Amino acid sequence: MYKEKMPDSQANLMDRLRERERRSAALLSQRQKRYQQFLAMKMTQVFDILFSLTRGQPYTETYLSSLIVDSLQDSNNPIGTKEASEILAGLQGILPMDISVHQVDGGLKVYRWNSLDKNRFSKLL
Amino acid sequence: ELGTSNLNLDARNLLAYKQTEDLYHQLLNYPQEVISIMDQTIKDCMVSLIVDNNLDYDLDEIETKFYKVRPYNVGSCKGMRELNPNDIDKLINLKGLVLRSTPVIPDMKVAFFKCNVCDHTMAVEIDRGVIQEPARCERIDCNEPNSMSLIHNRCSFADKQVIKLQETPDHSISLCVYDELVDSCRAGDRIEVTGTFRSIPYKTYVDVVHVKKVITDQDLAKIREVAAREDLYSLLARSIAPSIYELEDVKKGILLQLFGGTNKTYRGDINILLCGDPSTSKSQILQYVHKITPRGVYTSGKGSSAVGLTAYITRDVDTKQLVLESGALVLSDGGVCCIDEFDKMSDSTRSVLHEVMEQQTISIAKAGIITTLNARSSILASANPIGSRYNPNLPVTENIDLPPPLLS
Amino acid sequence: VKKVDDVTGEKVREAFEQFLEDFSKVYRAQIEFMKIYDLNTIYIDYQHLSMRENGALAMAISEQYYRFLPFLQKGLRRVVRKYAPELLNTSERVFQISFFNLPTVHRIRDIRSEKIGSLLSISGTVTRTSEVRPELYKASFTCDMCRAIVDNVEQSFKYTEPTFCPNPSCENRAFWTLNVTRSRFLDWQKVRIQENANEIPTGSMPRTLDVILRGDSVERAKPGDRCKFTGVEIVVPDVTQLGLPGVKPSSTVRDLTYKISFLACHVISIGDQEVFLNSLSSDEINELKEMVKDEHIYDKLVRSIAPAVFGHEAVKKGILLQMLGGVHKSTVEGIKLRGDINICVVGDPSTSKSQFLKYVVGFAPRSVYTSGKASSAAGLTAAVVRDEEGGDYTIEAGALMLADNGICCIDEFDKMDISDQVAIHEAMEQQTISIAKAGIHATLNARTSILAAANPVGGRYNRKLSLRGNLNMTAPIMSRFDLFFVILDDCNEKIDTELASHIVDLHMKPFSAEQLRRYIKYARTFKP
Amino acid sequence: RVTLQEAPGTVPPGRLPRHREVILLADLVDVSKPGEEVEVTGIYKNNYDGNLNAKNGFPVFATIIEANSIKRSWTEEEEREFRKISRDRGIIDKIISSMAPSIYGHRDIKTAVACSLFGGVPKNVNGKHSIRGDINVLLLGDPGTAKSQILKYVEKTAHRAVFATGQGASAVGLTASVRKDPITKEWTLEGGALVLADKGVCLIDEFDKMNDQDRTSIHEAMEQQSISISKAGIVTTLQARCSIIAAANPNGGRYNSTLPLAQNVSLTEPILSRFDILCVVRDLVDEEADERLATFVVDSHVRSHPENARQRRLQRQRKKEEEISPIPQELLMKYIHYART
Ligand SMILES: Nc1ncnc2c1ncn2[C@@H]1O[C@H](COP(=O)(O)OP(=O)(O)O)[C@@H](O)[C@H]1O
Ligand SMILES: Nc1ncnc2c1ncn2[C@@H]1O[C@H](COP(=O)(O)OP(=O)(O)O)[C@@H](O)[C@H]1O
Ligand SMILES: Nc1ncnc2c1ncn2[C@@H]1O[C@H](COP(=O)(O)OP(=O)(O)O)[C@@H](O)[C@H]1O
Ligand SMILES: [Zn+2]
Ligand SMILES: [Zn+2]
Repeated sequence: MYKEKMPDSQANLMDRLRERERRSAALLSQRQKRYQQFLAMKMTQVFDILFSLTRGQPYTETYLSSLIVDSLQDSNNPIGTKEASEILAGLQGILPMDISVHQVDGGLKVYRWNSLDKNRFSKLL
Repeated sequence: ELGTSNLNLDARNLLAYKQTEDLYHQLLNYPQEVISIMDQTIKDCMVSLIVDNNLDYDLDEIETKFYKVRPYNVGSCKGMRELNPNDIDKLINLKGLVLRSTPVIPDMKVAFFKCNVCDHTMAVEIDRGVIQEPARCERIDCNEPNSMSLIHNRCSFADKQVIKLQETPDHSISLCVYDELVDSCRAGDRIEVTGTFRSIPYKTYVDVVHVKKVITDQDLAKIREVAAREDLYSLLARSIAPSIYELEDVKKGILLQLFGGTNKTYRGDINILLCGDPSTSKSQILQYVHKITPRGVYTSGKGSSAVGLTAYITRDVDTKQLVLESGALVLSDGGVCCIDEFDKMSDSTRSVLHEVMEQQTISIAKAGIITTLNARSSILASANPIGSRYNPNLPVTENIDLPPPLLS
Repeated sequence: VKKVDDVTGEKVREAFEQFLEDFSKVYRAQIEFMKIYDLNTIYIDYQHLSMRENGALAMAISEQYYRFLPFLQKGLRRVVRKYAPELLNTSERVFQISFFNLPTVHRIRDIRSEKIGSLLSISGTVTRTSEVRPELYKASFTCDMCRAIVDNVEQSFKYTEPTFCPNPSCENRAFWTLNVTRSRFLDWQKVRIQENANEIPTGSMPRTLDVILRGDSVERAKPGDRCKFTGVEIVVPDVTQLGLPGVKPSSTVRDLTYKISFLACHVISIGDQEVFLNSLSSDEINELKEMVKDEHIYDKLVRSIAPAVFGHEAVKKGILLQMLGGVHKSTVEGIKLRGDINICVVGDPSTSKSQFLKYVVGFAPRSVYTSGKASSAAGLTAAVVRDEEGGDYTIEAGALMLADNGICCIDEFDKMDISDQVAIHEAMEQQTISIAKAGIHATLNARTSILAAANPVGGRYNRKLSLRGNLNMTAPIMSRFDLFFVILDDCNEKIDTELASHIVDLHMKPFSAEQLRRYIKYARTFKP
Repeated sequence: RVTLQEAPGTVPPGRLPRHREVILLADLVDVSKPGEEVEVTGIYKNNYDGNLNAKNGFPVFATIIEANSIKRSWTEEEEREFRKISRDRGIIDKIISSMAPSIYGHRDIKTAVACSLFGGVPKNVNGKHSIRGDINVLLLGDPGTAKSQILKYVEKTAHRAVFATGQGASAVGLTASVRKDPITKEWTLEGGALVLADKGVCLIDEFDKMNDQDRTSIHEAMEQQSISISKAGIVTTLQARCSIIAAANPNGGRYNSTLPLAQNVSLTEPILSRFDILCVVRDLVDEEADERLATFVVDSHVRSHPENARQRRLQRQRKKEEEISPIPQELLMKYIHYART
């Protein structure tokens, strides 16, 4: 309601918006960092899809990212297609030992994972 | 380097070399044998390049597995209807448009038999489409005759799919695909066929071996000469329609329709209305346009309907998914269509154009069917004025029998 | 006479029983729970199965599930005699296992013959269902020559008489008497699911599949629902393969036709604050929180509806409110109150309104797009179609039944016939469909928020007249629309210069579109 | 062989009517006829053995009930409790005030609902003459006057109620349908909405907007309480004793108070003649009328909104019934049933 009746501040109101302005950059980076943590944690419940029912290796990343979505993530917390690409692209980076994907002519192709202890490497987060 | 299981051989190299063409004529009646030899050759070539050349060491999966080879640009034959009973089982090359796809149909490759009295299991594989039932259990002790039983869901199967193609010889032919070639061809795909013409005791079909999903430098010199000359636009108008005199802007108009804009994802399907007097050669144009342009469809608004333009869609018992009978408008997908008598088109049919000229799609939701299509095309429209002649004493928007939503 | 032993199966069952005795013993508490409540089927989470031997136990169980099933059945039903023998009693040893919570959710688009015999989970919209029936899970026979009895006569996917009389003193074969009391039967149901609308690209067509349900998992499938199944793929003989091209194998003559089907053992349907909150991690919680606990979120989200469309800031509020429909209430008297919101939009043929419908149908969790002239009464509400496996009719989900608990979109509303505009009326307010046509008398849930677009009667807005005369929509339909917008265009230079500036940018080229669905999946819970 | 179907008021929300098959043997035949409601005791057995094992995947059967005895009833605690309320002075205004209490006003309409639920006496005068007993009601008026939600209340209150919608109902689907027997291959008839509602009520919404032919078949039911059919060699008449409550809209969607009713609607004198009570509704504007109605509705959404646990919460529900109704609703349903019997 009409709560802001008497905030009779001095000329510090200019300094008031410095706090609004000068600190907003760090919070935006933190929100960016949270999404990275948001993505870097979802991959834990993603590689179980790969480990469970795919052992042949004709799959390109376009098909798999279209199956990261419309999948177990199609739940109380859906995920985006471009995020799914970021999810699948992060797997090689976080696990270089078992995944080595290279550009073929256009796009990426995904091969049969060698696989290990599926989630012990999450300590890198 | 590739983790693939096959190679799409650049078969145009066969006509680019002398001895290969001689092989082609020899291979015209025996394509299977060489491909089977090439499979072992590919594995041997892999093994020789990996470990014999000592350039690699990952060989285990390749050595055990099986490969294939697919020539894709072999010289075309004399067309479909020109083939002969002896041309059956010969390698051919054809082209066409895919219309419909059947669902995944598995076929037997390995049969799993278990002895019903002693649980012994045998692995039986089919050769040349023959199932051989074991007569007795192979164990030394258990030898009961006819004891072997078949378990349906312990066998091994391979994908078999029937894809329907509208073939234009160098009529529609029902193609066939197997293994990884299934579901690689989907409705509306532009297709060139490299396979085997087949008719067996007799229906005409092609066992597709490979499928293709799709001039001189002197011509480039010829193009640049017209491209460089200053009378380019003047020459084009002077040369496009010899029968039609002058009409510089009309020459520029329809020509820009054929050039079209750029397509981004926003299409360049330019559409034109000829509001001319009902005696100026405009049918003489659009009849001529239908021929000169890359092959489209000639339609009349008076003689067309919403079903006639769009489609008739129904279910199929065998395929268990929707099938389409393409109308006039859909058949012009990606090309140019001419709609004469546009002023005489039925109101229900005219309602279709609204979504066509805004999204190039058509959405249908009727009894048992709910789906959307795509009909990206260019429209050339000619319309006589209201009455026997144009009446400039009335506003132009009143001389045209089209609503503002459609006229805009 | 010793029969062949499956050493891999014995290893699996030994690992199976060891897993049962060690998992913490919540599953044994469930076993005791079944004995207390007289239950038939035990349920096991796949991720619980996949956290032993680094999940390698699940992998062997998964890819060859149909083979290894009896070993797990023996593995458990030995344990039940170890700790709950009363479940073996009758007034006999019926026992079932139903897995769930698979990581992968394959589409009807993605059926391959390689998947036959493996464990997989799929999701598809239901179109028809069958009535429940008993299935002869295990039978027993008594001899005809002598009067010996044969028990545990399993019927694996076919009728199968015993192949011999066990006593050598008798020679009976292919002549048996079927017991109907010592024998056992189990529930059975067929579900005809359909590929989801969001799976099939434009121009492509939806695939169809038939799914089998057995056990207590039956009847948890209702038409129009987005169900989710878990089970294994199994092929069954087919009769429509005749006449196809290509060489067909033969048995020797006997035929060997097949068609693909999927067998499901578990059923669940995709959809109270604290129930929802605990299902998300802190990072998920914080990400969803940043869209709720910010002082300007209602201002922000309006500007995040169809960002390509310029202006029309009122419709961006209206649709956003329609996307968060109000609280459904039931009277203490028994009457129910609507919670969903209907919206209509009218503008000149230049004002982009179809773009809003395209955005809604491309963004909403469940949504259907249709056109005025193309649609019809039966296609919108309900389809009376003759059903298979019987001579009686069965409903087929119309446009409104699809995307139930969602948003339904209709374009060019003024072009619709009055006689087939009438059929939407009951669904707009009572959120139900009433049918009395040829032996069908049910009332169907139709909780849908109708969104419509239309143009004035004169094409352009006749600005000489008033709002009363430019619309052909009668009083009843106008009253039902909670919001009603008429947007107009003028020759204001300051607006057209900006309008032309950015529409060209389309051809030149706050919260993300994925964020809005995450927010809405939380907001829909509050009931002020 | 006789088919039993769930009672019309007992079908769970959003499902087709579940139904089974019953086997009548040994002089148990002809105990019931279409439209009758019966209770039967029998043996639950399976007998469908045949091509079902192969024509459908895997061996399955179907279930039947072999009927042993069948019956087509009040304790003292009920009747003795009724007579306490019965002796209350001026009971008529108590019942009327309890007709859908969460709707403000419309008392001269609620009385029509109250009178139709109790019905009259179906006087079969001297046998040779017959007169219908149930009261027919037509609700007509402007949108936003709860002409439909009342019909969503009569369904939940009357013993047997069948609900229908104008354009969603067909002539065959209301009166009767034609089928072929799956066992004897003979022409058989199946009852419709009116046949189901025998000794009950039929509720039609948007009565005007349906096509003329669908509206035409109603004529016989509203006076004869029967369905007469002649199709595919079937010549018979069924029992359709049910009151009809119909909601409609005037021509143009608004009621023209300056014109007669016969001119305000697309119907005609015949169709209007079969009705007993017509409830014309005007949505006229007035601040005092609006303040009373709005302050009632705004409180209705306060209470209908959510917020020995069984006993404690059941106490809360009847507490709110006392807030708005002089009669507990469960008793009133029984009280109507007792009065009708
Ligand atoms: N400018 C022109 N150039 C060539 N032919 C013309 C011209 N104007 C009229 N004609 C002739 O007049 C006849 C009328 O044909 P056209 O105008 O194309 O269609 P319509 O008969 O419907 O008016 C044609 O045969 C055409 O040859
Ligand atoms: N505010 C806007 N932002 C972006 N594009 C617009 C806007 N207004 C109009 N347009 C463009 O103008 C066209 C208007 O067509 P539309 O009004 O959707 O036709 P219809 O009446 O058939 O729905 C659209 O294709 C759209 O691209
Ligand atoms: N007299 C009233 N008292 C309380 N609520 C009412 C009244 N009249 C109308 N309403 C409200 O308006 C809505 C009318 O719905 P409906 O019965 O479909 O209207 P119609 O009369 O057009 O059939 C109901 O949801 C109801 O809550
Ligand atoms: Zn043996
Ligand atoms: Zn015997």
